[PDB]
Amino acid sequence: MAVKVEYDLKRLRNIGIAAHIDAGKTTTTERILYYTGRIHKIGEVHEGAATMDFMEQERERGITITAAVTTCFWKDHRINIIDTPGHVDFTIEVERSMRVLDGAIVVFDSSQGVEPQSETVWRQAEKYKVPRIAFANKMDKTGADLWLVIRTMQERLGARPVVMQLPIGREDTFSGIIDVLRMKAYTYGNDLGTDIREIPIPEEYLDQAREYHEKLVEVAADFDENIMLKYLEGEEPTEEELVAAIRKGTIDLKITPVFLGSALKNKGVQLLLDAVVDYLPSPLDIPPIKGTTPEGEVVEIHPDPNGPLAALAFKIMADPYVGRLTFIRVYSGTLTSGSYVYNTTKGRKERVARLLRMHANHREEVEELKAGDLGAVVGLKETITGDTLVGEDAPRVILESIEVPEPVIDVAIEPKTKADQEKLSQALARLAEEDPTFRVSTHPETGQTIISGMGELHLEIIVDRLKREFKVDANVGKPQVAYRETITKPVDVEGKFIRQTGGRGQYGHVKIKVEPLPRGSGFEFVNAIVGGVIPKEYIPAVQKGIEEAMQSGPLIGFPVVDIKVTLYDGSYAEVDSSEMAFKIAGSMAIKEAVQKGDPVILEPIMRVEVTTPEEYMGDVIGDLNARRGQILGMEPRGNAQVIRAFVPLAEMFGYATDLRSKTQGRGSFVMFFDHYQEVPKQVQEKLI
Repeated sequence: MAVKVEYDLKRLRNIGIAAHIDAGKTTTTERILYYTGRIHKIGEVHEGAATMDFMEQERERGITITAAVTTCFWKDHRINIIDTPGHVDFTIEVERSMRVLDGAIVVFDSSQGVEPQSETVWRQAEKYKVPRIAFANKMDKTGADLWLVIRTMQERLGARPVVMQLPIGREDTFSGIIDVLRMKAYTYGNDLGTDIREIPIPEEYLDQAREYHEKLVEVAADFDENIMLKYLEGEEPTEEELVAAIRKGTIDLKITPVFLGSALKNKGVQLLLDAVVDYLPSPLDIPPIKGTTPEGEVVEIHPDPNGPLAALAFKIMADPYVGRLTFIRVYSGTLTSGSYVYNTTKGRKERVARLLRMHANHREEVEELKAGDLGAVVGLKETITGDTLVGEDAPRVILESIEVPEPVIDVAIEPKTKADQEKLSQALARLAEEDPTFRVSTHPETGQTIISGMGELHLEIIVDRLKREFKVDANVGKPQVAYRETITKPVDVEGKFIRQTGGRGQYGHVKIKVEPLPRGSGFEFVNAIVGGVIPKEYIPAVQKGIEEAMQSGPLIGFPVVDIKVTLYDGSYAEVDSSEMAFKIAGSMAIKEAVQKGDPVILEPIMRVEVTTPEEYMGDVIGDLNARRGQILGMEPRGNAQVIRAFVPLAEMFGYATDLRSKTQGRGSFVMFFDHYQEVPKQVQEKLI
């Protein structure tokens, strides 16, 4: 539609943002919305629920978060800010977004470049197959070298930037834009110097431009055989042919545009918005597509709001103004205001008062929400994230199959006055819905939490969250190891218990041989007996006394596993003997035999296979030996070299920053616990 009900979505521009600053997204976004919408409110600097600790990091390294939805109009071209604000750690919503969006957009202040985190956002952009651009804004601000960013693209992805412009001046001197294919420039006036005068290209950029009209016809021939065939023929194709090809090519992600300039003093900006429309599409410029039913039919999701509804619920806040804003994305179908609207994976209609699209710090109210669209509901004052919704009219599609952040920094946690535990299970209950950047698990002995999460940065963001919202006090324990205890040498003992209680004497005597035994036996009892002496009558108790002194091991008192017990001798006489006496007598016997049979505690032993360069072996080898590594071989993976090793759990627990530092030369790694092995003995003895 070219009528509103659909048209805001039918001209929409799904952009997914990574940015640095100075220009960047957050430094730029409000007054550049002033330069075409003549208003605007962003709200990311700096927003809770967490961030006032790691706000400075957020800005450089992804960009600032909380601005995610925006609609604005250039000449009925609805020009849009859409999800993925900046986060590189929190990438459930990035995975959701790359399947949704069309433009993955890197913003610079022109002296910035491609970071680790930029590389990560390209891999995520890659995974769900988006077109992308870069724009070097603030070319009139120092350090501004376009060609390293071109160079780095050529280098880093091995691949094709495409030069969209030449500038006139650079870092310290920018003042005009050269179109390199139409071979002409435009210069930009004042403080508000969107004042354009179409000047020539000066000689100094003519040749790179000419190469580039040539490269831009070249590039155009790459998406339309008529332009190649005319190029081939001896025509050079014409602008319009090229304009039509570039759209084809861009939506097929066959290019990566690199732009420059400086929108800072308004310069040219309104006219640029027309190139957005030209080469990128709407989310309604795709058809009905498939998700699979609960009975296993592939099933039509409709990019066509007229069709079957399909929705994901992704973001819950509580509010004073509605009480509760519940943010939802519709994938297909039309959800209308003033109604009760359907959740399939709950099974119910809940009551919509108003339908809104929620921006950073503010609402805009709407009649309806459609196939590809997002917004916030008024009404529904308990409805939750993480259900899958399809309509009353729909087949029951799959919309969601996204992969989650995953850990590399482990923390055991303990609240301390128990009042901080009280407002901790509240704080944990909140963080548990909200945070896919950790993994939680319960030591249930204590009832304590052992978190693993998603990086130093993730743990910073937690910390950040803690200082703001939680108001909780806690002692964070170590990343820590599990045990077993065991005998190593066999030793041969006796147990006696002869004392009076209950009128008469109580008398237990047993003679055991206690041995090391292989695993998954647990206990093993051999009765050399042949009844009497250490008699059969008293055995289940006499075995019971061993069974309970297995549970306390003889080092720090952790369970002692797999030992072979041969019961051979003893004595008894009932008027003075008892089976419990015999139990206690058996109980006594063992502790000494296992102790003199040289016991040890066992710590969980990991097997690790690590992809590295092979002379990066001499980078890694001192860390690996400190980390107690024992090489099992060196095997290439992909292309690059996987060193195998066996490692006891306890030394790895610092790593995560150094970890992104260790993930070199087509880097990767796997890890599993395999078996227990013994804890360094001198240290071991200290724990007791």
